[PDB]
Amino acid sequence: SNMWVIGKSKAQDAKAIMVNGPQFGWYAPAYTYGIGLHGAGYDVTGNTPFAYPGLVFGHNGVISWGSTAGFGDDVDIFAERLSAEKPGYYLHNGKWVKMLSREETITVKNGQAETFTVWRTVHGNILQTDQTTQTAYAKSRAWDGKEVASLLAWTHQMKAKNWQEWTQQAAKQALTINWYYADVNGNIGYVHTGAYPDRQSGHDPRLPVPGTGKWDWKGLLPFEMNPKVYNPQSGYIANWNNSPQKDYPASDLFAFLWGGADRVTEIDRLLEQKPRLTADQAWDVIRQTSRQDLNLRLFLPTLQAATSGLTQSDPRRQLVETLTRWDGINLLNDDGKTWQQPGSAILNVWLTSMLKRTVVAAVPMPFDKWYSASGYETTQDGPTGSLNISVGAKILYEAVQGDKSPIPQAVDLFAGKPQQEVVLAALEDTWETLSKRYGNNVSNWKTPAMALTFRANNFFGVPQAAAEETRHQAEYQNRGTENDMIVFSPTTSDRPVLAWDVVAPGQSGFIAPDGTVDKHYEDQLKMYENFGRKSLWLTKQDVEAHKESQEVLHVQR
Amino acid sequence: SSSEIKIVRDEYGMPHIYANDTWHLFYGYGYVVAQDRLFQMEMARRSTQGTVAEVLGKDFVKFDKDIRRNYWPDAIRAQIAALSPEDMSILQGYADGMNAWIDKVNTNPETLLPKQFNTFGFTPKRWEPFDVAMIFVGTMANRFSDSTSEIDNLALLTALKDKYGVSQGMAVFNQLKWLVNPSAPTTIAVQESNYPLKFNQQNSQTA
Ligand SMILES: CC1(C)[C@H](C(=O)O)N2C(=O)[C@@H](NC(=O)Cc3ccccc3)[C@H]2[S@H]1O
Ligand SMILES: [Ca+2]
Repeated sequence: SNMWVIGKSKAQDAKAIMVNGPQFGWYAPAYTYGIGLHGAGYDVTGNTPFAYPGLVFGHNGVISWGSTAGFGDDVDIFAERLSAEKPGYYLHNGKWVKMLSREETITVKNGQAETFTVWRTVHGNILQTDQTTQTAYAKSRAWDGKEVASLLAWTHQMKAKNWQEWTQQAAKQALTINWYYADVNGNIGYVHTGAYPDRQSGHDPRLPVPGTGKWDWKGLLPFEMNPKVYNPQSGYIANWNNSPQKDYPASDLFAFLWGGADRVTEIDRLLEQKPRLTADQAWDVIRQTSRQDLNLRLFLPTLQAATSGLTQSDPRRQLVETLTRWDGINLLNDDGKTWQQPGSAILNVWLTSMLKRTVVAAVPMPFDKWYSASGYETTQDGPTGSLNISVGAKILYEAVQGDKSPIPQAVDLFAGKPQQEVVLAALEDTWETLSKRYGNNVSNWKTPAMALTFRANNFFGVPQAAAEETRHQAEYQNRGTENDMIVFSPTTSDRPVLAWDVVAPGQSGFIAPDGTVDKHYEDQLKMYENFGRKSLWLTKQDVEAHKESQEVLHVQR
Repeated sequence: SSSEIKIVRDEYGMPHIYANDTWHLFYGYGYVVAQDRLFQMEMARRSTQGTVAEVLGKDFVKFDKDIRRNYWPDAIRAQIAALSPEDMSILQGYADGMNAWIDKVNTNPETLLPKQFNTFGFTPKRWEPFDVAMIFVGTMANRFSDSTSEIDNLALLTALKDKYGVSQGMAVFNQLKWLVNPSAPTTIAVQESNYPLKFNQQNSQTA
């Protein structure tokens, strides 16, 4: 998920512009739901995942908001000490304490039901147990007990009319979520919201802690410690699930890193290109970042250095010249199937080879496979979510930076060989692999483009529609499932706020018993593919002027 | 007037709810959701509470157990019971609104029941506040705020120490899964602020 918030000092013909692209994967019917609420203190418009009571994406005519997943480390595992003499108990603060437990029965269509037990300790639900070591692992969440409060925080924030009112609700949202603010006066802000534990001294948050009591969290850190900024001197706020702030630690997931190589830099490059950005320019960042190969910038310099003394006829050199002439923006040919340039395939084969020769070889099996992915791994349905720089590539980037990297290279990933030799060998592999598939004339290579699919199964892999309701788009675009933009105090309108979004395939998922799809079942599909957008109305007069239908209900609680 | 809820849909079908109190506002929202996305919502409910196998069969048992194993429903219910009347009206209005439409659907299924119910062989039941809460818990909290690989991390660290020795193994862990990396691009620039805490990076909890 990406977001760029452009404040007063960076906006052209407006005081502030907010552009959000939450990346949740692509589904039919739509992941998010468009909704306007007016009355009982609310006056809001936007869209939100699974129609939560709180709109994650929207505005209220005074302020606007959005989010990106935070990925802070708000989860730790406690290793509970068990005893075969006392089943169902664990040692905590010097006593054997009873676990909580509950029975659950799974009822099964055309099958036999199954019952199992869920166990829970003071540290959380038990994930797994090792009878061999008499250890049970419990998952502790900093937000445990604040789930409902988090839902309400996302609802009450919609009534905020300024930064202090909004941050009062941001402090109540306990999940690890980046929240963003913009307003009519051109103020912008960000808060890496959530509950984070205050860990004991010596606790390495990447690895399990004993559950016997000494390693218990002291409590939760105060709101003052959450990363936040209001009207930053840069004039903008950009995020693509990258680090919130200097020295802030990421999720403990082994495949997730905040390092020198980060896809958010593609947004910064576009924001810094021009002194000010108009709303149309800010929207156009979606199309550019959507099509941007993320590895070209990271590895082109290394490739250029490795091939700099090669003769013109050396194929290792000709692959790199091809990359040098490219800005990394992919575009479809007219067949709607292949990319105009072959650079992503060149980088994918090269990077795969590189990782196998370097990070993969340094890591013992079977953990080595966590580092072998190039970042280009798909499905013939296309990527299930955003594309990113792989973990292995982020680690390789640090190695190729030499002493520019702040990470000690405890193991030389090049194993005593000159980096150039390994880069070149990987280039030799790349030429062999691609030239065998496509021949030796690089200029006619028509490499496959990724496609995009609006899946009929939800993210859990559970049907949310019939399989024929799956929708297909030729161009994969590394962008939000939805995109929304809010423009504050435009100089081109007297309205204090203008806002747009796109919710594809459409607002409705309704299909009548006879197969007749709703009139709003697929009317935003083309608009999504072409980077179009629809107006989000807020005022009674705007809503009335664009009214298709209305119902009036009379209800008593 | 206290009872009135006006629903206006725009030219893309997006609904705008007009109401005069909290319960009625959220009832209107629930109602339009039940009109637009009933099957999606029903299936989301089953996904978030691990009741998919009930309608879809044996291929979803493990899935349902895994969902139920990762939450404690009575705790969620205890949080709902602690809500003030105004907060409770959000969740109750929303469930009540969906129910009003669900009831209309089950009264005239020949024109109002989403086709997918016929296809998958079941009909929709009413909703409660807990169900609305659980949509958010299961698709937000659990999807995006419940990520840890510490047990796998420890397995990696153990393998690294077996291959390189205790000290080099820990240093290689710190090269592949660094705690922090100062060259990471940060949304907040360093001139604005930096995070003030420093963390142990040598597994000193078991030292
Ligand atoms: C790590 C991920 C698998 C993937 C990635 O970074 O490779 N990311 C996203 O889109 C970002 N997802 C979101 O930001 C989703 C989100 C959540 C809450 C509010 C808005 C957007 C992360 S996870 O999916
Ligand atoms: Ca952790």
